[PDB]
Amino acid sequence: ASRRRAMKSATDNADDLIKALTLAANRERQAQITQEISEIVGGANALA
Amino acid sequence: EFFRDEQGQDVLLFIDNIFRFTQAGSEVSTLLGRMPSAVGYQPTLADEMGELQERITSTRGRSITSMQAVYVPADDYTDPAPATTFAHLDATTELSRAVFSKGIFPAVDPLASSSTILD
Amino acid sequence: PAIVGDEHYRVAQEVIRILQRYKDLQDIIAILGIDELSEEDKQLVNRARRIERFLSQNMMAAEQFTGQPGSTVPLKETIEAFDKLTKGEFDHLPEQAFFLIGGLDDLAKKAESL
Amino acid sequence: AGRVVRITGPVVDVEFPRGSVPELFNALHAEITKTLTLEVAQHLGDSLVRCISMQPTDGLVRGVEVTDTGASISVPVGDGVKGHVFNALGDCLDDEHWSIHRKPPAFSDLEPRTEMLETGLKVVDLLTPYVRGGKIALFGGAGVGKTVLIQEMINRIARNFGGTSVFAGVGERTREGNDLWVELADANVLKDTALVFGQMDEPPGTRMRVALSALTMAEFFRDEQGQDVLLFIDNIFRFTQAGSEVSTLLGRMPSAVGYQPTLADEMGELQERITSTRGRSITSMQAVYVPADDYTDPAPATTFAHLDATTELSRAVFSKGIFPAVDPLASSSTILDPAIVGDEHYRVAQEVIRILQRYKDLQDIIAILGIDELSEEDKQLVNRARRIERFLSQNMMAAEQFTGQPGSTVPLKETIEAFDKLTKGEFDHLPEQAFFLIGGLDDLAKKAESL
Amino acid sequence: IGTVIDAGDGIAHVEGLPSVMTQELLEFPGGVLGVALNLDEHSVGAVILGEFEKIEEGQQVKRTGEVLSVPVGDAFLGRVVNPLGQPIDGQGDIAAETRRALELQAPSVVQRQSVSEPLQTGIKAIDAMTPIGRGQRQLIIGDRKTGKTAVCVDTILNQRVRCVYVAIGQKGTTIASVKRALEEGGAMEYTTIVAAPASDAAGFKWLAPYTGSAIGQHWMYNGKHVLIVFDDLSKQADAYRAISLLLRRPPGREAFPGDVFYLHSRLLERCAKLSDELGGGSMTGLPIIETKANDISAFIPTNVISITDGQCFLESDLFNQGVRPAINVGVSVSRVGGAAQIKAMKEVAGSLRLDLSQYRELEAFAAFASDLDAASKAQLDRGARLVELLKQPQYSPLAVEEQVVAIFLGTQGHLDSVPVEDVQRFESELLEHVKASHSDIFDGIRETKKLSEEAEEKLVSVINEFKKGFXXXXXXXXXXX
Amino acid sequence: EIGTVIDAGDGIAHVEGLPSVMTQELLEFPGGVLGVALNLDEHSVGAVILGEFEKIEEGQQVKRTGEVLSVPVGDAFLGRVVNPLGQPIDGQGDIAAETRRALELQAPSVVQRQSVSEPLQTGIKAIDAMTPIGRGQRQLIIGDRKTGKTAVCVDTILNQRVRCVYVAIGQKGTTIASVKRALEEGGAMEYTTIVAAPASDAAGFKWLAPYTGSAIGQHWMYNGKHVLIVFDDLSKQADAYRAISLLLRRPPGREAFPGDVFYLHSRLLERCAKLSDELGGGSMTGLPIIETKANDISAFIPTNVISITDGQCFLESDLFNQGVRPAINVGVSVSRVGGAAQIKAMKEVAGSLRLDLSQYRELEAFAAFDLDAASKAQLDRGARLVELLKQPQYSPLAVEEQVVAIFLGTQGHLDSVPVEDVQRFESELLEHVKASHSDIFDGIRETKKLSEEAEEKLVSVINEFKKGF
Ligand SMILES: Nc1ncnc2c1ncn2[C@@H]1O[C@H](COP(=O)(O)OP(=O)(O)O)[C@@H](O)[C@H]1O
Ligand SMILES: Nc1ncnc2c1ncn2[C@@H]1O[C@H](COP(=O)(O)OP(=O)(O)O)[C@@H](O)[C@H]1O
Ligand SMILES: Nc1ncnc2c1ncn2[C@@H]1O[C@H](COP(=O)(O)OP(=O)(O)O)[C@@H](O)[C@H]1O
Ligand SMILES: [Mg+2]
Ligand SMILES: [Mg+2]
Ligand SMILES: [Mg+2]
Repeated sequence: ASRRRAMKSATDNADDLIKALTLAANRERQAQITQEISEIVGGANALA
Repeated sequence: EFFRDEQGQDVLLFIDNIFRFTQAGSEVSTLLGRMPSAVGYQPTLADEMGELQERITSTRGRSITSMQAVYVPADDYTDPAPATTFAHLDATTELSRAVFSKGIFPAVDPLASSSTILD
Repeated sequence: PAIVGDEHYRVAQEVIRILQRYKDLQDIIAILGIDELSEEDKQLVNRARRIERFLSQNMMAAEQFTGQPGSTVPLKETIEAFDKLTKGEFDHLPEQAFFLIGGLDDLAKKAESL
Repeated sequence: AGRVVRITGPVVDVEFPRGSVPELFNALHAEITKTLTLEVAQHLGDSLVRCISMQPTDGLVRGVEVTDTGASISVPVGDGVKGHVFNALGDCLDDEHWSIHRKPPAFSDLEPRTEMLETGLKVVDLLTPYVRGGKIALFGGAGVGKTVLIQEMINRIARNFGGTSVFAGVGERTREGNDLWVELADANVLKDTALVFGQMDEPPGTRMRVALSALTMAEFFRDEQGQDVLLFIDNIFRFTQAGSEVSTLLGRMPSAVGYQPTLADEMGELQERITSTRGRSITSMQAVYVPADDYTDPAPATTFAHLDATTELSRAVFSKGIFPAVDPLASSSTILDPAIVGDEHYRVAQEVIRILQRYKDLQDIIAILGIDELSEEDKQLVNRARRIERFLSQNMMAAEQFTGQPGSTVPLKETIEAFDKLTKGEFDHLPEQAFFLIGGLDDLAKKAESL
Repeated sequence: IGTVIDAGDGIAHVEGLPSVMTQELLEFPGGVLGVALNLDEHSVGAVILGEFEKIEEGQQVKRTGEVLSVPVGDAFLGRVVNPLGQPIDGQGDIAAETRRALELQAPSVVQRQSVSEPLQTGIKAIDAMTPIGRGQRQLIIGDRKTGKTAVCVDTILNQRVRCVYVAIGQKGTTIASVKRALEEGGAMEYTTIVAAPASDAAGFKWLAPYTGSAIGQHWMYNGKHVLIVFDDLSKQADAYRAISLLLRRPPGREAFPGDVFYLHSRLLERCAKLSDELGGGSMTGLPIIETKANDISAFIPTNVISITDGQCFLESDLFNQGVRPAINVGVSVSRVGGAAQIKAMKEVAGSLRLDLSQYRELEAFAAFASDLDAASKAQLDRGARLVELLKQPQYSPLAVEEQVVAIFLGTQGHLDSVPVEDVQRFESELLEHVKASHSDIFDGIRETKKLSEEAEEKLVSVINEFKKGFXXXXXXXXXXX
Repeated sequence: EIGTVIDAGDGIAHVEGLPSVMTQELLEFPGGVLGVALNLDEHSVGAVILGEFEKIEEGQQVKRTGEVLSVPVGDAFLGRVVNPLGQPIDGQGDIAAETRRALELQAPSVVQRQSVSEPLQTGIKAIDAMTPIGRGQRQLIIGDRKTGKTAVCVDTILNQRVRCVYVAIGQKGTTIASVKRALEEGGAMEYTTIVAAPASDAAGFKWLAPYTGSAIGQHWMYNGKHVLIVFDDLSKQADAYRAISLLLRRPPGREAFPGDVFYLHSRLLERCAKLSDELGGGSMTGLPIIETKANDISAFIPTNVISITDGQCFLESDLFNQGVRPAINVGVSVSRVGGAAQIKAMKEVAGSLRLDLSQYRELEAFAAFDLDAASKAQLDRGARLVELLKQPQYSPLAVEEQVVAIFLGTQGHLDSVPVEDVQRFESELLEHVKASHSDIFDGIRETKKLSEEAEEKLVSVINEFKKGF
């Protein structure tokens, strides 16, 4: 009965952890794309 | 729009896929020589989409109901492309394989699917 | 140890040690909790949480924000307070007693009310 | 004769008389106010030639005379090259000359190699066995253990081999070059080894071409004399790095992760020349740097395509103290099939990988819960997996200064039998420390008693 | 006639050629060819299809008056050629008068028919779950050393339909080993090998797919079936990126040009199933993409995924764990589906996908043995055995009739008595027995394209008899209970 | 020859004229401010200003010196504080030295070197034992802010009481003053040169600061004398060069850095070497520093320097806060020279010490997740070894004292004693041996080895002391 309670909370916490990391991943994913492109375009504009 | 305005009747508009317009927008934007925005999209992403979506609207005479398909890159709803689209939209119909496998037609997911006007 | 003396340096680092270990166990505590930790770790976590809340203090400028007036704690009071916390003299007191207090007298006074 | 117009680092622009413009990749000499060798790169227009310097451009002046040789950078070739030290330009650093630039062999001339090169190392022979006349790659992060491994492979294999060798120090430590010189001198293997050096000290122009000079020498040993040649390159990444440096200054728009747009092309021209032909074969042992421990990086990502065997060194395994720190899952070999290496070897190799893979999957669960929640079967698999990881560790002959104990060489038969017994679970009683840093099975049992 | 002003990095700016066509073949004075891409105000940007070491400022370039075209025919079968169509193998010249342009428009909406003809790869995992039809485009995507090329080679061997293996940015020794593999199997006779290796310029890599497609189209329009393999488009994309950046075209996402999607679009679309009016020929495509750390979200992967008619995602974790081929069932899809399957396979592998979807959901519970009920336990035991059937050794394509029997065995629960580790050997020995004795069952499936009620009862008896004979490798044997 | 400035701003100046100007030539503006001709264009000369450019304008006259960048060198610089150019800032008279050296000089060739087999004792147990540094070696000191990077370098300099060269780049003045004050207290300033290019100074000074410090050290190196140089730090010098390159309009790459940012650090560090017997046999050890952000080793500039240097000493924040000081991560940190840069005494006792502690940290993590006997003993041993490696700030220990302390732990003489009492046991033990058994220390100093007699002597001394403790 106590395990049921203990592992139920653990699962609910795991769900929350996944959501926080997934957002952080997408934050980084979008950022890395944005950052790389700005450096590439920056070098292109330098010449012409 | 002409079927809407002149004929005076509720017309259906089926778009598959609306994302590919935005994708095409990015492709031309780069070649034209516009500096890219967030996640390498065109700077006029919201504007291009805005001009299209706003035309799809109900007039006093009659309406046009748009049933659109929308791609979500990387299963990422935070991505600018799907993020901007969601602002324009009223309703969603999520078809699930679980309900299709049972033999329930149409296999609309009753929990996941939603509508803004349900008030 | 040259400027601020050996005692202050000893207490300062000892507090950091406890808070560091607490932060390391955050990942494990997030899923499982306090129950799966050992007897020693259980006590360290209890002390760490109480130390975190004791570091909180009433600000003189923040009367409009909090409501209660601010409190100023001398160096001698500070050193002695964290000395007793590290040794574990205030293990009996609740977590709410440490929240938003200056001196040691105010800790004991709020402890009775709760 | 020409005249210097513009100078911007190791890039130099030169004017020439209309109609007498040097060809591409042609060596141009210029007197310093020493002789600086420039190599042609681009034709800007109005009889202007953009060139890449092969030495520092400090002391140059605008309007200085530049002589055209009328040919690409030439380097010495033959038996005289053996037991000597050279630079990128092909000048003796110890106090016929063919061009470095040349097309790769035809498809008809290329032979597919399917022969085992027995190293002696357990991790390599089992999981990623190297090929005679193949291309072998030591992938690793920053300061992990690439040079120590390449020195080991030299030490083990080269002595026993009757063929000659060619070492190419592309953009590496001059200190390590001095250490290598003394190491080869003591072993008395200098006589059957040619050395080429273009260390990180030198400009990017050298690091670009230094690889070609060493390769050209090896190609003649292959083609003409008809010899099975060894080619040691450390590090191949530094060529690609140098490629990026020149590319930016020339005024090419950068590609992904700020690399040159012609990354795959530059690499392609070099790597394809390094091949074993039907007539005569060449075994290339290359070292490869992996920036940011990132295998997705274009530089290491492109290199992978060229290689027949690969050895991926990971920091996680290095941090444990497992030497050599070869990633058993990531690392791969083309020859690992039942046809070449027999059904038994293939069976044991894959079975070891299966156990290590499952262990890696359970790391996340073990981190939180532990061993207790795992089943009886899983508990045993984890125990075996840990023991297998530690058995893969081995004493290196080169690493006497590091470890202390002398190195050990393990034959193929010993390797196969050892991992056979481990998978079956015959050594379940023995402790974890018994498997750490041992060669043969006798040494396992001997250390088991002491503990 | 025109004169070169600038030259370097496999690019050349040309003065003159006032009335030059776009994508026109130019000839430098050393015999090296070029392609006029950018027609500027006072220059012509040209990419060199060859060595540019003896191409200089002042050298004379002439017009051919032709857009890129390459010879085609039956002569190319069993030959190894470059994009231009020159043989590298060294087995004489290519005798063929018929030619085709590289850039040609794909079949229109009206000039197509719905794909309803199976193309059997001979791989249980693919044929059953993610079937490929004649005219379909099925992407093979995954990390390095996941078994992408292996699947394509096994597919080509199973056709023993004309094959066209296009190699882009590959090392020579790999292309040689692929050719050697085809010779051993004896599948080279009906296989054309287009090769643009790493040493070659970017132009060759850029052209390599278009040349391979053009060769296949000749058969397609004549009313014959073709299979083309791009290995791989990742490197061809990288090649085009290099060209565009050298020509000073503005970069976008991941330093790629705007028309990097458009590059792959025109290529893949040309693969189609023509109408009955235009013969009714086909041209199946198996493009490949090399992901980095299983990143499906990346720009180039997403582009090709959105074009192709389903994908076969290979995983590293699965490959290392022993699941070979390492096809992720959940992510991988076939857009054509049952239409590109014979009725026999459709029936048996109709609810195979459902059972394995339930298995993966349950899988977590499997470790905790005998803590569950009966229903879930049976599903785990069934699912575990089904995985072993989907496993298949390299260079061993199975016939369709052999696959249906193997799946029918597992799905109906004939392997439940047999241990999980002995499933692979049970399958092999069973097929050998049926091949020898009960060939009529295989013959029935070949002709009728369905499993009869007679054949079902026949198989049951054959299985039961074999179980008794079968000596279990691990521990004691077990037939039935 | 004479030239005129056309453009000026941001510490950059375009010059008309100077037709036959050399590359990297020293130019002199009419206010007395110096400059460096980097870019020799068709009809202009791009120059970087090494000073204040507030009174540098369009029309101002610039002259040639006819010399590539050079800086004075000698014994005069010892106990002085100077800028990159070599002008004293301390205010203790001028630098009397006729001898000069060029900043840009080629490093020793392959033939003009000898294998590093001479220990340079930092006086830190963690470093000397696990990650030893030899004379001519390059050992990177990398980690986050307030991890104890500078502290290690200062302690190293104090232990040499070998010429020292503390190069400060992008540092605040008060920090450089406190470092100088620390050297005065210890009494290590007399043999220490302090090159300083603080934050206020232009990018040019920061860019030059390492090359000037190296040039000063090379004078001793070629004369056949040993040197130690400290770059604090190359992270800021990289940032300075990035600024210059971007102002000159050079195309940026990864993390907005130029292509030759790796090449910048390469030529600098390589000049640090151990010369051959033919060229005297002098040395020049390097201790470069890199400031990581959130323990990001994967970053561009760190990876560049890591790939150049001969081993790294990665400091961690978590370890530092937890009480492990110095906070050297054993698993990640490495010495490429290794045993060669250790005396025979240390080599024997601390032969497999780094490996044992790498296994300990692995097991420590796995221990958290009923164990047997073998693993338990390793954890108890490992835990005690960590306490020995802990060392207070500004307290370098002699090599003979270290070997005894490590020999104690490794052989398992501290197994009986509690873990918390290991630190006091070490201190009191050394005091006993210093007083009574000085002959054991003296033996190790001279022979550089532990004799079988000395081993048995130590064992008896330990056992006797344990009873008294
Ligand atoms: N089904 C399989 N069973 C066993 N081994 C396989 C299978 N498929 C591939 N392999 C082996 O694994 C390797 C995979 O490498 P490769 O085909 O180059 O993958 P990719 O083309 O994705 O890089 C091949 O060399 C092959 O020998
Ligand atoms: N071994 C040590 N033991 C105790 N404290 C130390 C030790 N090393 C450094 N410190 C302290 O830590 C702080 C940071 O040292 P510092 O060398 O300035 O690090 P960083 O160079 O990363 O800023 C200083 O205040 C110093 O007194
Ligand atoms: N097999 C090994 N055994 C023991 N120590 C090793 C081994 N490989 C590497 N090391 C340690 O790590 C260091 C890294 O070596 P090196 O190959 O020079 O670095 P890089 O990978 O940057 O070339 C070695 O000098 C040594 O101290
Ligand atoms: Mg190295
Ligand atoms: Mg492949
Ligand atoms: Mg500091």
